[PDB]
Amino acid sequence: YEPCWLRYERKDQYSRLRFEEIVAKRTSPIFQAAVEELQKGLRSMMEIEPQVVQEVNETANSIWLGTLEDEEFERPLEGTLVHPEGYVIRSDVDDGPFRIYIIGKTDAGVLYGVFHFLRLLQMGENIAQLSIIEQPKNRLRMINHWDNMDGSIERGYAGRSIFFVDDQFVKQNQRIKDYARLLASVGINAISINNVNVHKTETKLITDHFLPDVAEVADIFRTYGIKTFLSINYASPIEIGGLPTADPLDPEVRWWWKETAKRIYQYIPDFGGFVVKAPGPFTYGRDHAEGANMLAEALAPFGGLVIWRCFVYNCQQDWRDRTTDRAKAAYDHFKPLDGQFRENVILQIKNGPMDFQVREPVSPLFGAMPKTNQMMEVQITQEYTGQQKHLCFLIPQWKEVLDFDTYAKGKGSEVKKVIDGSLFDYRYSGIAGVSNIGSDPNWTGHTLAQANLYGFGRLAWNPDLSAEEIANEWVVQTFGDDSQVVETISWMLLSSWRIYENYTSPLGVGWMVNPGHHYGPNVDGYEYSHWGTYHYADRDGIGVDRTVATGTGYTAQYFPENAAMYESLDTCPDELLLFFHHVPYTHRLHSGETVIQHIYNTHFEGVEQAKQLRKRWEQLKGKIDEKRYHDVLERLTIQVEHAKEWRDVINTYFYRKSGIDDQYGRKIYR
Amino acid sequence: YEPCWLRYERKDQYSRLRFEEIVAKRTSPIFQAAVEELQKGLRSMMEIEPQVVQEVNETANSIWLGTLEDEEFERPLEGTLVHPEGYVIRSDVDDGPFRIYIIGKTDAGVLYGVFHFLRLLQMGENIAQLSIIEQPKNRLRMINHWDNMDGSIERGYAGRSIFFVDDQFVKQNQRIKDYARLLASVGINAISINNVNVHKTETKLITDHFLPDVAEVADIFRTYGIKTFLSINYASPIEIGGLPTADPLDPEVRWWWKETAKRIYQYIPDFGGFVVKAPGPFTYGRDHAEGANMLAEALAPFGGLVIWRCFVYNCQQDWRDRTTDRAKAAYDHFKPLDGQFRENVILQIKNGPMDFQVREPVSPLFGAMPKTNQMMEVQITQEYTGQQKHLCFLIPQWKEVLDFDTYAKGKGSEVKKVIDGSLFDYRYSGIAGVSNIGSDPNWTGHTLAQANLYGFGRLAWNPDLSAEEIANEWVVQTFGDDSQVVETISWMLLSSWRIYENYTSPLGVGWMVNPGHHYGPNVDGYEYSHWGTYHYADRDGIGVDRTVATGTGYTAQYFPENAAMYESLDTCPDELLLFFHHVPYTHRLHSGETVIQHIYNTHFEGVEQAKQLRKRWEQLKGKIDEKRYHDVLERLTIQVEHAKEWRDVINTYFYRKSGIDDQYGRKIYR
Repeated sequence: YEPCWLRYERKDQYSRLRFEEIVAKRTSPIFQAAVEELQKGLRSMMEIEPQVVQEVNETANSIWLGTLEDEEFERPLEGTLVHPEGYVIRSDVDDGPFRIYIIGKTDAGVLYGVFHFLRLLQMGENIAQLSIIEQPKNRLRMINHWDNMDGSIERGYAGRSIFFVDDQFVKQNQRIKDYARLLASVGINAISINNVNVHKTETKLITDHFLPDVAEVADIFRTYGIKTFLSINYASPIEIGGLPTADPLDPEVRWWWKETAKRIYQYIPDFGGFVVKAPGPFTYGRDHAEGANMLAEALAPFGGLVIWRCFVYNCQQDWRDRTTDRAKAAYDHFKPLDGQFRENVILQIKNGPMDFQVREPVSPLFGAMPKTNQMMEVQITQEYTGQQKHLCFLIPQWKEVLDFDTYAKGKGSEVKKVIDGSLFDYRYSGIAGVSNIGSDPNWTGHTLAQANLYGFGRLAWNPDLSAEEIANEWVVQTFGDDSQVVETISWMLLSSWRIYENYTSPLGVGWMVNPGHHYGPNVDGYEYSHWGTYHYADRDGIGVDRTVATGTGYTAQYFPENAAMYESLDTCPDELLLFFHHVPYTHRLHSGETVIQHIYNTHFEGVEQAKQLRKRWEQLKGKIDEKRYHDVLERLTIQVEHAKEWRDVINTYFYRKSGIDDQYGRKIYR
Repeated sequence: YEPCWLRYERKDQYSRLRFEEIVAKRTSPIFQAAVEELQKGLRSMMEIEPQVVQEVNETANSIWLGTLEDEEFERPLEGTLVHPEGYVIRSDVDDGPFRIYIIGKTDAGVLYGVFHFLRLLQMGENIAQLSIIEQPKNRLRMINHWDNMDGSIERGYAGRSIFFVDDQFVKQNQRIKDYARLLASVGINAISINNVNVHKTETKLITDHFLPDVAEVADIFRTYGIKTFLSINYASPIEIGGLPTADPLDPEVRWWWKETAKRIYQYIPDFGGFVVKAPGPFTYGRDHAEGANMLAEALAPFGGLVIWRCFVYNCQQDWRDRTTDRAKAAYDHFKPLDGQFRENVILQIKNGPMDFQVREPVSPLFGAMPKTNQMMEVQITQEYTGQQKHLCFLIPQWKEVLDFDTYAKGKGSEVKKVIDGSLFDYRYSGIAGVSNIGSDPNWTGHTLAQANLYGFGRLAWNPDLSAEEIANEWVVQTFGDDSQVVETISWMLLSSWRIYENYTSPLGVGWMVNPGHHYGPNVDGYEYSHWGTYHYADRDGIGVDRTVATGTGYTAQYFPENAAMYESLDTCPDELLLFFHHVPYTHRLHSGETVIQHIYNTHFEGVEQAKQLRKRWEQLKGKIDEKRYHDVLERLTIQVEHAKEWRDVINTYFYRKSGIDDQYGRKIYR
């Protein structure tokens, strides 16, 4: 498999460093991982093999690794560190030997500092006078795996599970170690290794039969500062506990979970906790607080956390009833429960109120629960964004969500401030991303999708990083510093999401995908289903009326500033118009386009743009190794051909329904 | 499991017969099966146990079983028998002991005669003066199973396979024997036990590893006059033969199949042959004649037959191209090959040119290949006709197909005359039906679906039987002779197909089903797919233009009389209008309804009719055992609720597209 962004490509003779020793003040597993990474990077890039020592040699050029407590003289900069995972990197200002100090608040801080130092070297930065201080914004920077133990991965487009096979754990762990290195390099500090939809075999991950293996995996992740979590089956008491119910208020059920927690911590002392998708609490007339709190109480004595997913809605909605709105479900179910959740419970909410569509407005829940920890869930695997066949760099979208001002406490109440816990002083909060990896040699199916995993980690560490700099870092580390290569791949990445949205669902209405696998155009795919995902297109217009005045009243879930913006047909942003209003095809957008012509325009032009992505990539031939050049070219060609299908299906569907021809007379099949 | 129509319900004291002996002139396995059936029927119904003897006792009331060669005095009636499976049943005209003679041309004839005699008793017919002669019209009266060896049944809605489980054959064969009795009772004389889509394990049914088991099953069917067939994987030479190709012209491939045939016949001397769905012949640039003839040559020395399915079409068609027509594919691919097929090859063609839709015009291939054996394939399992949740007695539809005059040789060239071989003097021909059975206790999922299997056999024996008499026979044997019960269930059966069509796809255009499982409404489900199943509905009209004048030219595949009827917008029957013409919603049908109002009418009224089916059944409570009463009631309620979904989805889709309201102001959801 590929090293992804940790290539540590050999430098030319004019870009090397002179170091004789690495001073490791600690011998903990995390320090060993940090030292090993430093040795690997310096050897591959610099062709040097500094000796690892435990005390500084005042006359040797060295890289010093330690925590504040290991310092001889604690300087002001590192003295300002408050976050456990924070660190400082600074070059000694003396005129003698060259010394680089990597000072972490804790061991994990040293590890992240080493990765940062190595990132600087891969990017060819001048490290003669460094003065860096970094502290992560989000406490939880997590990855959710949807891997099944039979090897399949739900919504996995990059191969099979690297964790399981034949209802067992894989015997080889070398790839898990390399995966841990990739995650740690971008600051990811938490991971749930199994599908949130817990099946028969997976339910047993919390039993003695599989805990030894879970512990072996946790041991590897622990060395890289990563806490391990398990997704659980709420009905476990029944399925494997032999109890007659799973009711969270049943005494025996409560005790069963306490005993289960105790058992897990005997194998994994620093177990992170449970990720829960939920026989469930409502099966017994209990609410989410009662259901989550029961699990929270079981984990409390051990410091474990309960990550309760808010992806709850009536999966049996009637398309006939336009008064019911799936988009309102999450808020209506959890908002009223604010303040009733135990302190170690974190509500995990998707970026949008529906289901990871190419574009969805921000979930109203963010900013609405001052007394309840919250963390956002984003999807790295491209379920509705191309399935790694189409290129789609998700970082720009995630920044739009993170930078969305909820106005919960007036201007300056961005989503990022909600989930980083600063706005409401949340004890536990952060962000989680659904893994896009698999057994494929390139890990992500589409070589360029590696940028989404890298980018997720970067944003999790600091949401303020620009999409531009994240793309630049990833391209340089993965493909080198040739200015043409960097500018071209960066442009491809930065423009990809808009290009894909252009030829898929219009103006934020979402969906229009084939049911089941969710890949490809099918305008009415779920239009008459019971999933609550409708566009209501007819011969005169299209869109969901989510207004308070005449619609579902969904706009009222936002604070006044945003509620008013979406409520008004005139101020509602074009990009989300059809998610909030039902309008005639002739309605004029802010862009000046009628709604119907906008549909035609973006679909015809989106294909043209996809062809440009391919053309620009082809111009890089000779500057990229043949293997990756062809791997990506193959996918770009697949993208162009499928984009044509998206364009024609959508254009024809709307021509057949609206009867309005393309303004420019471009080809729409009858 | 249920005895279905072979209930042999105990008669009252005033409806019995007096018999002391059963004279069995032969001891062959088929004769033993016939005698055993007679003993079972007479004991259960009459409460008598006649002694089985081999010579007539001139003073005893007896039932005589034998072939012409066993007769002491061959009377004129039986003397006219020419078909091997034919028989005569006649009461002796003497004034002494009562004697019933069941005379068959061959042993199988005696078996079918015994079932006929027993059918007369179940129906309470007066047998004092019988004079019956029966000869089947179709040489092949076959059942195709789509069972997989893992237990699943493709498009199976009546439970799992009764033949396989865990990639093995079931150990218990008692149910197979009872199944054979059911099939033989209605004259079915051939069966293919495995799915036409042959997977990995199933490919091995033609190898020594599974042949012993196949032989055990064949032994059971043989006792009931049923020949056994296997569906084969055309690529077997590669998958299990170790050869580098499956090319029918490759010498080694040809020899491999010859050796395979030889091996099979060593286990099953009377093996029927292969059913083939086809790496295939076209994979090597060979045509269907070359591909089928190679297999035919392998089976020829043993008397085996090759049943070559004509379900061939470009499963990668472009919806954009309205010049290509999937409906024309079968005819265009096989018509030109007429006269190039070996004599033991039979082309199996579906009743329609598409894929078992509720209504399709007759496949043009019937009547178009004078020099090629043909047999029709019908689908008993209700894939697109309700999946045994909705009631749908298929006999009326099959009669419409069988009675369709192709005019191949002028008036009187009905499809039934094509497949019974009389029109073109086919050596081997007939009809095959895709099994609707499964492990469910009632065999068919829907108790009343038992009528479809029964009815298939009756029509296979004699296509001239009316739907009314077939329904009457089935109801009486299955539910008794209460006049209310008979009239009610017969009415339900006879009206079911039209009722289901009423709320599904309109005017013969077909489809409008959910993709994948094919159950339920989804007007645009496959509308933009590559399967060639389109209705082309837009804001102005709907339908496929299959005319020669302006369309695909599909009408030209029929002989002049029918081609002209469909070609003209004015003469084309309403029931198939949208299959042949693209028309405006305002187009006036022969019924006087505009096309759009017809859609609304049949969908609103179809639901009303479904409610009536349920109401009529409820009125029979107390006259049917509680178990079956509730089993059927449960399904009828499921039908009514789903019918409402079909009605509303289709009505709303067309209101949204046409903008034309229901003439009567009935409820159409916006």
